[PDB]
Amino acid sequence: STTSEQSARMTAMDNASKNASEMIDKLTLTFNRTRQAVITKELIEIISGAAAL
Amino acid sequence: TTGRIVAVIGAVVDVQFDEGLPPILNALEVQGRETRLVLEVAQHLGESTVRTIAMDGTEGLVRGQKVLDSGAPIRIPVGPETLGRIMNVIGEPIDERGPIKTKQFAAIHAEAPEFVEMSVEQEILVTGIKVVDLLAPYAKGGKIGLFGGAGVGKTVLIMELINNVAKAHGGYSVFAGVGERTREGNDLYHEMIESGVINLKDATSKVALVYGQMNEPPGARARVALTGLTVAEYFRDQEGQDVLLFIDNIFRFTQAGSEVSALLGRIPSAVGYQPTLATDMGTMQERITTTKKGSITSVQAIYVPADDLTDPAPATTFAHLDATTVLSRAIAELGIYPAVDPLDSTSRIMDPNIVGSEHYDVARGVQKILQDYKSLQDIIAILGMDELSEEDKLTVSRARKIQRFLSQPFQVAEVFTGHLGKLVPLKETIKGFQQILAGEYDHLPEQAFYMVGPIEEAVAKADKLAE
Amino acid sequence: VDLEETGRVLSIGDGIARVHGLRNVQAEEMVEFSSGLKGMSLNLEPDNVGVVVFGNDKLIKEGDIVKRTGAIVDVPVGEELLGRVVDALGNAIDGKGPIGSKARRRVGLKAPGIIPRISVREPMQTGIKAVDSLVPIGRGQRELIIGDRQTGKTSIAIDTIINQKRFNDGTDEKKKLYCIYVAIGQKRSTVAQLVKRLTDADAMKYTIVVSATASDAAPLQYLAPYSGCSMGEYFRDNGKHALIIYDDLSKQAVAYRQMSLLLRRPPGREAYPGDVFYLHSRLLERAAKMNDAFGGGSLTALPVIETQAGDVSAYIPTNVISITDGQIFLETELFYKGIRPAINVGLSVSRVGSAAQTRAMKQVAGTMKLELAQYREVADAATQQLLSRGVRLTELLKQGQYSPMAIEEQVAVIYAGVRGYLDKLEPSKITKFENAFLSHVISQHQALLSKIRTDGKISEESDAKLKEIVTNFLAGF
Amino acid sequence: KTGTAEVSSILEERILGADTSVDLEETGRVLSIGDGIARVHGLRNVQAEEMVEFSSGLKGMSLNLEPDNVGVVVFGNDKLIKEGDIVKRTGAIVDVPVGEELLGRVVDALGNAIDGKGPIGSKARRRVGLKAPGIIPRISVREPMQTGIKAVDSLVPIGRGQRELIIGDRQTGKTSIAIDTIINQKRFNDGTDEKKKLYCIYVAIGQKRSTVAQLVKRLTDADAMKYTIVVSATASDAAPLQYLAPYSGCSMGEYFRDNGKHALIIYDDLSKQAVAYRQMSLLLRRPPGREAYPGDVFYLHSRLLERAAKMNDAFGGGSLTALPVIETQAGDVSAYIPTNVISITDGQIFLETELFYKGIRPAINVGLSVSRVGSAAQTRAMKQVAGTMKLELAQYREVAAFAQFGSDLDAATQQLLSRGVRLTELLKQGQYSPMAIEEQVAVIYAGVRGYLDKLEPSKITKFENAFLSHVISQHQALLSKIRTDGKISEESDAKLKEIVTNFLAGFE
Ligand SMILES: Nc1ncnc2c1ncn2[C@@H]1O[C@H](COP(=O)(O)OP(=O)(O)OP(=O)(O)O)[C@@H](O)[C@H]1O
Ligand SMILES: Nc1ncnc2c1ncn2[C@@H]1O[C@H](COP(=O)(O)OP(=O)(O)OP(=O)(O)O)[C@@H](O)[C@H]1O
Ligand SMILES: Nc1ncnc2c1ncn2[C@@H]1O[C@H](COP(=O)(O)OP(=O)(O)O)[C@@H](O)[C@H]1O
Ligand SMILES: [Mg+2]
Ligand SMILES: [Mg+2]
Repeated sequence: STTSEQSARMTAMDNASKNASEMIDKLTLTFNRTRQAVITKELIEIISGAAAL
Repeated sequence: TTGRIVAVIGAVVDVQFDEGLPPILNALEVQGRETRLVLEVAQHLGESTVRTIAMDGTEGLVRGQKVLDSGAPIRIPVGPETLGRIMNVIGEPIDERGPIKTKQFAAIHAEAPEFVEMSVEQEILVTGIKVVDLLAPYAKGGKIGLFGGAGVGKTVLIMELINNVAKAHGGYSVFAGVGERTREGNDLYHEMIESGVINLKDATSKVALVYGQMNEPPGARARVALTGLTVAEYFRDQEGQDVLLFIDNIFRFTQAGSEVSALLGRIPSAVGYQPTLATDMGTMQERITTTKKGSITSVQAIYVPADDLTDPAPATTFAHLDATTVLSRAIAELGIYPAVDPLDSTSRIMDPNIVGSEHYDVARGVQKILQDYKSLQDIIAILGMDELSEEDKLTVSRARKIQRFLSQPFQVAEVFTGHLGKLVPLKETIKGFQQILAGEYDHLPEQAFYMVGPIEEAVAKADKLAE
Repeated sequence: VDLEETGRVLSIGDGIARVHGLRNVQAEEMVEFSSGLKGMSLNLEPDNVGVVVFGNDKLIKEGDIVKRTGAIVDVPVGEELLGRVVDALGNAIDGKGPIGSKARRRVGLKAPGIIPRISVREPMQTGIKAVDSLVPIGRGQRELIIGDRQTGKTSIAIDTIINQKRFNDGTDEKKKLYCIYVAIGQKRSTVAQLVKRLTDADAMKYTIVVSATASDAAPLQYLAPYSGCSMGEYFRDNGKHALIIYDDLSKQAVAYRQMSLLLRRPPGREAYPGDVFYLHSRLLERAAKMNDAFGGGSLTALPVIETQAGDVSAYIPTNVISITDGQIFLETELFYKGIRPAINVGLSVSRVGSAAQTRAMKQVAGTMKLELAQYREVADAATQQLLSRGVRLTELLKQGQYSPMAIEEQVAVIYAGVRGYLDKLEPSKITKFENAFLSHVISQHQALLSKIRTDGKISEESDAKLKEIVTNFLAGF
Repeated sequence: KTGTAEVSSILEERILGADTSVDLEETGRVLSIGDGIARVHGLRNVQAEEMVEFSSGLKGMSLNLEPDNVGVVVFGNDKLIKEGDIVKRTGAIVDVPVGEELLGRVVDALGNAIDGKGPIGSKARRRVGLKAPGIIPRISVREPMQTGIKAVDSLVPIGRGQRELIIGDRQTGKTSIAIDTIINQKRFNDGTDEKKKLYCIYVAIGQKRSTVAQLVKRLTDADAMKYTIVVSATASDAAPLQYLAPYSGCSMGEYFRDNGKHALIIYDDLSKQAVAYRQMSLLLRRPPGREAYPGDVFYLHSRLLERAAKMNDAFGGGSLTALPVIETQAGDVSAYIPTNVISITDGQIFLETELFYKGIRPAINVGLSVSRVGSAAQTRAMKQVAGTMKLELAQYREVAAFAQFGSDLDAATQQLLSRGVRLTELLKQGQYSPMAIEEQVAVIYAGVRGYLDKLEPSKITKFENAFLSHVISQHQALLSKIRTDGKISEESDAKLKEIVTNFLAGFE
């Protein structure tokens, strides 16, 4: 039982790490999109304020 | 024609021409200046006024200073006498070795070759480097992106490419440094002098440097890539040969363009870049092509902001790249040189229709075996080497031999490796890797493949170290 | 100086000249500058005129003389353009002589209304097994090709163009398709190589190529799609069929964003103006399918979009997905893995072409689609069978490059695959079997394929003979 | 359209021919004044960035020369300036005094003493806006700039003529790195070796006056003012002074560089000079860019930092090291000014708050820190020990995740964890207690040869101290040999071996 349990824990941790890696990839893509969008939004606010004087 | 400076806002200068206006992109020289100041026209505001971006510090200018219209855009001295000479964006030498004497001058604002001045067939540029020529061949007249760029061999690789291209095909090269650190610029000058690609005595240089310093106004760092293109276009058209053009860095090209656009008073685009980002890049990258006379193969060092591959700068540059090289810190650790990531490197012409079926099959087999070894390394780390089969230990051995064989000794690094540099032709590389994949050399030791030229050198090394 | 039919450039800069004069210039009219360029007069203002220059602003100077041509922006159209490359204004750039066209069409002409059109009823054959069986494209449809950098979209377009030769070499005037290829913001090297590839496949004699490569000013990249769409509307309104391939429609959006920002317009989301949706819908609404009271012609459209990192829910991809009649999602993961064409049949759909599919292909591809759909959900006994069959089909739909297939060969191959003849063949050898089987049927049994093509269905006798052929060949393999 | 000089007063003057009695070439009349920006009519013969002087005794820098008017930025409160005032040319671009007469003096951005110790000697003057050297005058960075900090000198070496960058968050230790670097140079300045003396300049942009006063007290306590200049541009100072102070410091250091001596300039903090320039640009109605910063803000810092050079012997051989400090907000090294200055400089000392509280002070985060100069800026002995230390630390950083588990892992990983923990406890340093290079090399040599694999990690900080005091007292000949020689000779290696073993033989 202990041998099989340790094998299963190794497999489960490997799969969990793989899933966390896929989720990290997706969230990194989302974070980059959001960061660029925030830069653009702040810059457009500044531009509109400057041109609206 | 003579005008007057009417306004000076930062690096932007508004001039007034009572007689006749210069066309856009012309170069104007400010009279009454201790050091040559050149202004590039960018707008026609009306009322005979033009707005110009300054190529040098505008401090000390007065409203009324006379400005003389040259009549043509920035014209630089191009020819065979620029080889081994550093010169800034406006063509003035900055290496203090006297004037760049030439009988030719070229305007830096030219147009891409017309649709009929274009090679219709792809080609391959043989650089004499195993990894580059096998896993990511460099298309002739195609942009190559080069990643990494920190203590991994970027400069030594650039120098080796210069040497091989000037030795195999005999073409010269240009090194346009866009926004170049002065410390690193001087260091590079001296490294080139040491390795021999520049010769201050006998005039047998193989590279012409063009430095856009990092402390020049934004209007100068934005145009040095064009000066480099002009120096290389001379060799392509006039000398009718294949040139190399190293642009280090291209992200700094985009940054300088963005700063100039902001200074002129233009609304920024998506991430605060110039609204003309795509065209600003395209006008330059479209002059690096294979005309029917010669060709220019460019090598951009590329920086990815925030490690974001979708940022408008690399998202726009990657649209132009025809290949990719990825120097990796993780491979210089292993002592492999050049530390080119065999798997992350990419090429558009790695296609059986272009590079031929045998080259394509060898490259695909090498990539597959390297991926297999990479996958197996996890099993080795976790379950221990014992767990492998006999049809997997063999692949591990073959992949280690291939990794060793992909390393090479450079001619411009004989003071780092104690060996003598090798310029491996293409057929030698393909045959060597085909033989290693076939298994013909499974009996040799792995270290017999480390840092050798063609496969026959591996055989000789095995004989010399076993006997 | 005549201040009615002529003006003087007040201020050049940004690629938007301000002219003073032209008191009788119509909105959206084309004017000609002294140097040789041409421009379009957007902003008829009280005191000046805002002309966007279709070229490089370097050539224009303050003081230059602008002369109105007297006609709205239009391009030369006709049969005379087939086999020629042309810039965004219809001026030839392949140096084979003057274009010499008799008819001129406006680029801003409006799309046909609701009554002229009719449902899509004819198939547009692409010679790509995945596209023709799983996401069929009819004639008059607008099928977006959306993907990433280097995933094989231009390959789909060029395979379609090269495949149309079976019909453009025959005699049936109702099947000939005249292709148009618009290249926007795209390396000129690529356009030249593509034109050579077409010339080598004898596919230029019925193809127009409009070029707005990356070295061309933003207004030309903005205006190239409309020039191409007018060149195709000529055939559409004359009872002939056309196929226009905008490539890409994201480079056009970038060019239009440049144009708008330089005009100081309020940037919106991702700095794109508010007109981008209108910019593209104005264009893709012209790919209609006229009814027999208007000629019966058609104009297919295959816009191409390059997503960024696989983001399909971006702004411009979603606009063009809200404009078009389907999708062909090319997945980068699949492409790098080895599946090519990398069409992600899960997310790729065809709104309209399903009814236009050919019966012979329709019956076989129905069961192919069911089998692939079942396999998609399981990736014991039934599960193992589904995995095996799905892998067989997936390796069956891999295809070469620049080697389009006639519908009959696709029918034969997919029939062999879906009827379980390959259920024993090792999954790796499916491609080898496919290439050998195609040669076999293309050499000896031309009668069967010809009968399938003519009858337009897999009749029971055709079914039996095909069964015999495939089983015998599989025995001898 | 409209101009700012079309006000009815100017037109009134010009209609009735009253514009000929006013000298509009060397004098001007303020049209507008607000938020520290004056718009002046006249001054037709005024140069860009020239200094004008208002009637009320104030100064200003004329930045925006437009067709109608001149945009002057006032060097102080605009309370004293009123519309209609008279502004006179000074004739000269802004310059500052320079020389050894500044050493030990606190000055403001314009070279005026503010410590109340009397006038400032000031034999020579120098323009703040002077172009940096070129490709040719410089030569590669070879000499070391002894920081006195074990981490910085071992794993992030700083040469002379290099532009490092102390980038970190708020309250992590950046000013402490700077002050320890300044204080460690006393052992060289006191001595007689004339090519090791380093003169220090501390530019304090945007800090409150109490901070600078405490800093000056700290330097005086350590007797490290006699070779230090401090240039204060505190928060109450007008934006132009905060903008200029880095350039005044850089010119006061370029003086030392041009005359064969060596200088160290610590622009602390550059992210506040950027803010001051942003203010000036926005109030001059210049087109903003990302984060509202002007377009030429990369130019502002590049033309400043590219004056840190290592002249060659044909020019004097002097040098000017630069240590710009930047405060990142959360960890964002991808922001605008952090990005610019990371792309301008030659390395970076990246400080942490996770490491600061985990007990690793100074919080230099190796792995993110880098020095593109590297071993070229190290002594032979420091090279010898630091190569192994860096290799071992790199090995330790990729198995530090297991540090919690540690046990139930192979012996190699256990050894890596143990050696890494010992080395990290070794790189810990006090505050304002720099160490000579011989001391550092002795300590790191003891650490990296395994002679601490027996001591418990909690006791390494006490070992280091006791062992260092031992060697410093009993064994001066060996330390002097290592120092003057510069390398570890085989006999010196044996002496270090025996010393470390004998002291460790009984430590308890
Ligand atoms: N069916 C296929 N089989 C094998 N290889 C293919 C196939 N289709 C495309 N490729 C490969 O993909 C590469 C890029 O193809 P393609 O130009 O069609 O993609 P793209 O999206 O048009 O590229 P870009 O986005 O750069 O214009 C080609 O070099 C080709 O070798
Ligand atoms: N190596 C060290 N050992 C012990 N204390 C330290 C060390 N380094 C810094 N400190 C302490 O941490 C506190 C903050 O340090 P310091 O002010 O130098 O960082 P800082 O980033 O300059 O702060 P700020 O940037 O907000 O001015 C100080 O009180 C200092 O005494
Ligand atoms: N072929 C090679 N043989 C030996 N050493 C090499 C080789 N290529 C790179 N290196 C090593 O890489 C280091 C960095 O070199 P270089 O690329 O010139 O600096 P940078 O990467 O900063 O441009 C050098 O110290 C050199 O020893
Ligand atoms: Mg394409
Ligand atoms: Mg501080």
